[PDB]
Amino acid sequence: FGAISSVLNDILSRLDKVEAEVQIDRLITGRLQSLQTYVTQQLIRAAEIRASANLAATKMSECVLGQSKRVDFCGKGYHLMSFPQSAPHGVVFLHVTYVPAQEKNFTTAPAICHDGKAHFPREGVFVSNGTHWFVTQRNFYEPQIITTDNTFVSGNCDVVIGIVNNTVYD
Amino acid sequence: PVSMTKTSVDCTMYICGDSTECSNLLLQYGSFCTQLNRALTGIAVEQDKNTQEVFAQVKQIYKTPPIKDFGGFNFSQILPDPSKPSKRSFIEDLLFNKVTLADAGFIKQYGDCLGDIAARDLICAQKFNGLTVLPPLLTDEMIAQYTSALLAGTITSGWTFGAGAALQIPFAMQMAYRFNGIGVTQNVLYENQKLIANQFNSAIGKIQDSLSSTASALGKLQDVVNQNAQALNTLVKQLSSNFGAISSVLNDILSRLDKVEAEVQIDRLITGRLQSLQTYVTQQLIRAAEIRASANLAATKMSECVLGQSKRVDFCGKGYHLMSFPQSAPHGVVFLHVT
Amino acid sequence: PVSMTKTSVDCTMYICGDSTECSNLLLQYGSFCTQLNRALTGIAVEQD
Amino acid sequence: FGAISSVLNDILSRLDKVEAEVQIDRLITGRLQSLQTYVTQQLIRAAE
Amino acid sequence: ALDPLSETKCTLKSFTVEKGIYQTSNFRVQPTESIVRFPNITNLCPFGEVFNATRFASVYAWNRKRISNCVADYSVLYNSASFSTFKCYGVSPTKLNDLCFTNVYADSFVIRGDEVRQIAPGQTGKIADYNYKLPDDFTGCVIAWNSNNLDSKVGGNYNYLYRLFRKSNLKPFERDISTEIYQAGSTPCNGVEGFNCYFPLQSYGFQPTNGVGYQPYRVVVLSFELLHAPATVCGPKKSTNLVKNKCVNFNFNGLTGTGVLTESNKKFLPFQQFGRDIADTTDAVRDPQTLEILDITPCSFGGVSVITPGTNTSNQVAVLYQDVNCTTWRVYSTGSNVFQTRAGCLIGAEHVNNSYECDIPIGAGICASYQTSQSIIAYTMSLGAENSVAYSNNSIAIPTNFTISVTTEIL
Ligand SMILES: *[C@@H]1O[C@H](CO)[C@@H](O[C@@H]2O[C@H](CO)[C@@H](O)[C@H](O)[C@H]2NC(C)=O)[C@H](O)[C@H]1NC(C)=O
Ligand SMILES: *[C@@H]1O[C@H](CO)[C@@H](O[C@@H]2O[C@H](CO)[C@@H](O)[C@H](O)[C@H]2NC(C)=O)[C@H](O)[C@H]1NC(C)=O
Ligand SMILES: *[C@@H]1O[C@H](CO)[C@@H](O[C@@H]2O[C@H](CO)[C@@H](O)[C@H](O)[C@H]2NC(C)=O)[C@H](O)[C@H]1NC(C)=O
Ligand SMILES: CCCCC/C=C\C/C=C\CCCCCCCC(=O)O
Ligand SMILES: *[C@@H]1O[C@H](CO)[C@@H](O)[C@H](O)[C@H]1NC(C)=O
Ligand SMILES: *[C@@H]1O[C@H](CO)[C@@H](O)[C@H](O)[C@H]1NC(C)=O
Ligand SMILES: *[C@@H]1O[C@H](CO)[C@@H](O)[C@H](O)[C@H]1NC(C)=O
Ligand SMILES: *[C@@H]1O[C@H](CO)[C@@H](O)[C@H](O)[C@H]1NC(C)=O
Ligand SMILES: *[C@@H]1O[C@H](CO)[C@@H](O)[C@H](O)[C@H]1NC(C)=O
Ligand SMILES: *[C@@H]1O[C@H](CO)[C@@H](O)[C@H](O)[C@H]1NC(C)=O
Ligand SMILES: *[C@@H]1O[C@H](CO)[C@@H](O)[C@H](O)[C@H]1NC(C)=O
Ligand SMILES: NC(=O)c1cc(I)cc(I)c1I
Repeated sequence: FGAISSVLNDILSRLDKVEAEVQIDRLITGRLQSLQTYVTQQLIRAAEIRASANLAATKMSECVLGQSKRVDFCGKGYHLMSFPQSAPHGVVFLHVTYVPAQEKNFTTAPAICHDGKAHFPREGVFVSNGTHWFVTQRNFYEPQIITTDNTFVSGNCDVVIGIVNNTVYD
Repeated sequence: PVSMTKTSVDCTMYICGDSTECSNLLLQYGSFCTQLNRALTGIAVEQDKNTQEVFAQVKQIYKTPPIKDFGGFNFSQILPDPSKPSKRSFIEDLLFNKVTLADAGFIKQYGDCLGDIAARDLICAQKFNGLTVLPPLLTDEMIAQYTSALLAGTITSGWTFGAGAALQIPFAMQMAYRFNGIGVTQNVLYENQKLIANQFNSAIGKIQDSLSSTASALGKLQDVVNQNAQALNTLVKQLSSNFGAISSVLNDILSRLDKVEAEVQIDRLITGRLQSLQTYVTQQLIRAAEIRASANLAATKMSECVLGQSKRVDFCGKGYHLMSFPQSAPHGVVFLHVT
Repeated sequence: PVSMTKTSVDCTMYICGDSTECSNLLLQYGSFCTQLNRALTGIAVEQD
Repeated sequence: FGAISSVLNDILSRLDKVEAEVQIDRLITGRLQSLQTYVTQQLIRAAE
Repeated sequence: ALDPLSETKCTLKSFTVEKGIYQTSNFRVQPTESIVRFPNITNLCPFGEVFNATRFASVYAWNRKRISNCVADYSVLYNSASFSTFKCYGVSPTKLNDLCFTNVYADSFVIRGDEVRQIAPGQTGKIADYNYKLPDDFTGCVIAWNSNNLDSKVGGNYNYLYRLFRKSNLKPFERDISTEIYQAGSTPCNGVEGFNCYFPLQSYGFQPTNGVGYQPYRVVVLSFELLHAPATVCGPKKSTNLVKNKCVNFNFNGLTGTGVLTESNKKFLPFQQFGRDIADTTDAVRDPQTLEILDITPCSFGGVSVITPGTNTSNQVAVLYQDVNCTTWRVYSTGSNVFQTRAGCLIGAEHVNNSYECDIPIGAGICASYQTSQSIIAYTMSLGAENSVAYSNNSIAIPTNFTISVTTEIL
């Protein structure tokens, strides 16, 4: 730090009080600056660690204590649950999610015209297997016969773009 | 804002320039320069890390469908156009135009800075004083490609590509599902499909007009750019401080003083310039923490507003959130929140 | 907590008080006081 | 801060320009370091 | 300094380097030659007129002589001149031969042997207060030598006078030659000496048998400025030719440095010799001989990075010069493999047209990897797989199955 030596013992051994005072002052200033730099870096890293810990606490609240509907907050896919595990200076979250596997093409329609009225699924999507029209949930292919219980009527058939014609069978 | 300027400092060149005596005296410090460079390297790595988290959420590049039949909805304005040399959208072109970077590129040859241009060009002075700017790992074209892939996944598959295995769906049915999500029966979507498409197109045109006008509205990214440039220019300007020495120029001290007498002046100058570098690095660390928080928020918004429909109030715009569209911008991302 | 106390520093008054010789000597630094005041002004604006 | 006194008035009263210059420089460096530390801590607390 | 890999090893303070890219020191350019540029002056400085003068002035009426257009070769004083005191303040003595001095003034007088200590910037006493005061920021050299063999008389030499009883202390470099009667008491004088009224000037004794403290001493104070103005007094340094457009060490009127000198469009005013930028560095200089303005540019410029696969894997390295076309070049070593990516010239790495995941981030969309004969390969990194969503206005994709996926997040 600009002093004749970095060792206080050498300076005190070869210099008297007055001459060694300036060297010791230089060393003190340098080492105090080093300590201040270390403490500032520690403060910045502590702020970053605090942000990470706040995120971890939020994830434990929302992924472990409940089922989160936020996308990609508790893993990739539709979040089912999460399990915490302790780790040195941290937490590991095992995110059990639901991932669609085997997609299949289907012919769909926004609405179906039955008796001059437009019908809608109100829970899923209309699909066709070439000849007949069923209604199925969006995340899993479970076709069901289109009845009045899984559809609702709204207006006429001349307003919906893409409406198709299908006869409801008892 | 997503990322900030990545910088590197040659401490020997900044503190001592081309003086061998000053370099020999600075060798007694040693570890402080390494500490400063390690902090700067961490910041530079974190910048590309932030960019990767924000824009590389999906590792599966979906490019634009050719038909572009989305039930009256017009996305040719936020989708890329092949006519432009850069495959970026027109709105992305506006955003690129409205943010002015410090330098056009990241390579400035010695011949360009040779002569009187060194004293007039800020970048030339920064480079001659040991301050270098590192380019981002992801180019603007690559970020535009990531944004285009996200847009194509949102338009063609909706929310499914955010959970993997993008499932195609007609856009009208996707809008009906989103209407059901915001608590409105889907028939309202179908009975007013023309009106909703026209309103969306008009809002896109209003964004057009707002960005193409003299109003900037992109001050957040320009502030980051200006802050980095100001920090570098302040670092350059602080070399004129004497720090208690007889002069702020090492050459004058070495010319008028012998080794012993010049040693104390060079030590004072070294201490002052090291303090300046430490202050710059500390400010860069604080700004990098702020930029990292902003980039984490941007990544969360891309996950929850673009890859899905968020039910959090005022998280993806004002009103009941329907969807969002990402757009690349210099050192940032612009979210178009359709509510 | 939402906001903290907004502060400003007159570096010449803190370092030198009312000494003219100290002010003249401090003029050789100059930019560091401006940097400190710019950071403090940024904090004060961020509070509001 | 390594100076003979922490008061500028005492140094200016007992020392001439040349001799007091080094003491005032030491005091200026120390007080500038104190201000810089305060501003850095304020920046960190403002981020929090 | 053997190679940038060894520089990286020294920077990391280890003998092993992990895979990655590391910033090294900026591209250094060493000076090739050294040039000295002084104005052509042949006349020797009037050392005889100053130090060999037959008569010296009194301290209260100290003489000031201008020195200009001469070579300050003080070694000529070695043969005949012996100096008891020689103290320089604004300049180290050993540098006096390599410098040019701006406004040289020689102040000559004679004092007592005991009063020589009073010729200093911050001294008090009779001479320092009432006769001759040096400024606190004095730049120059004080020279004093015993002159008992010249200024002493057997009966007593009373021709040398000093000022006593002055009302106030003299300003620096101020001369007072008034002979008004000093009023010490409350009774005011009327030009007559008596009681509390004294003549302000008193003569030294200066006898050959006086003690060394009361023997005459001749004092010459040389005052000048350094490295700020044209200057016309220079040391005994021989000038060389002017070398331009090349990294050289330069000595312009005592101002030493290293850089490249180019012809400048700046128009210096007649009183200006040096030009300085925002950082107070000398970036322009007027040639003392040709009177032309030259811009000075630092030799070192450009960032350098080293890409390594890890010393445990291979000793091969690639070098990235971040401010260069691979269009001699500003490269430490060039051979065979040059790619010229954005972010600078890349030397020592092969280039392929394929795209892979990033391994070592070079930047600007370019990455590097140690791949197979193993070698470093530079490529454009891939953003991911490319496909098409089979979009249609009446087609949907619905999952017929599902996968229960468990993933780990570390915080
Ligand atoms: C989608 O919007 C673009 C505008 O960005 C439309 O292109 C405009 O078309 C009109 C006439 O059709 C021209 O007068 C404008 O100059 C065009 N603007 C451009 C090219 O920027 C485009 O027609 C719209 N798409 C549909 C299907 O209507
Ligand atoms: C609901 O709002 C829409 C849009 O704000 C209205 O549609 C506009 O109606 C005005 C007449 O008041 C026309 O001049 C505009 O051309 C219409 N816009 C479009 C895009 O068609 C609509 O009338 C309002 N009321 C209802 C019942 O829909
Ligand atoms: C320079 O001259 C001025 C004026 O002649 C001096 O100031 C005078 O000082 C005497 C006592 O020292 C006072 O009695 C007068 O009233 C002062 N007059 C004015 C106009 O100030 C001053 O002291 C001189 N400076 C030096 C260094 O000799
Ligand atoms: C005649 C006036 C010349 C003015 C020269 C100006 C600046 C050059 C500096 C110093 C020259 C005088 C040195 C006297 C002592 C020499 C060394 C010795 O013998 O111990
Ligand atoms: C659906 O059909 C398209 C072509 O029309 C095809 O590319 C796609 O793979 C099909 N999807 C499935 C799940 O088979
Ligand atoms: C469609 O499904 C119905 C009932 O599931 C079945 O009877 C019919 O054969 C199917 N048609 C085709 C083409 O698969
Ligand atoms: C899809 O578009 C075609 C246009 O060729 C149209 O004939 C058809 O009715 C549309 N179907 C739906 C469901 O919108
Ligand atoms: C459905 O029925 C309506 C009313 O008869 C008719 O106008 C329309 O063409 C029919 N659609 C199809 C696809 O046959
Ligand atoms: C000074 O004078 C002496 C005697 O006259 C002479 O020997 C000497 O060379 C002179 N020195 C100079 C520098 O003129
Ligand atoms: C000497 O310097 C003058 C400048 O005053 C210049 O005009 C002249 O050419 C120089 N002579 C030589 C021989 O360099
Ligand atoms: C190198 O210079 C050439 C001019 O011939 C220019 O085209 C190129 O852009 C420069 N290098 C880079 C990385 O831009
Ligand atoms: N990951 C890579 O970069 C890479 C991988 C393989 I396998 C082959 C090659 I050539 C490369 I350049």
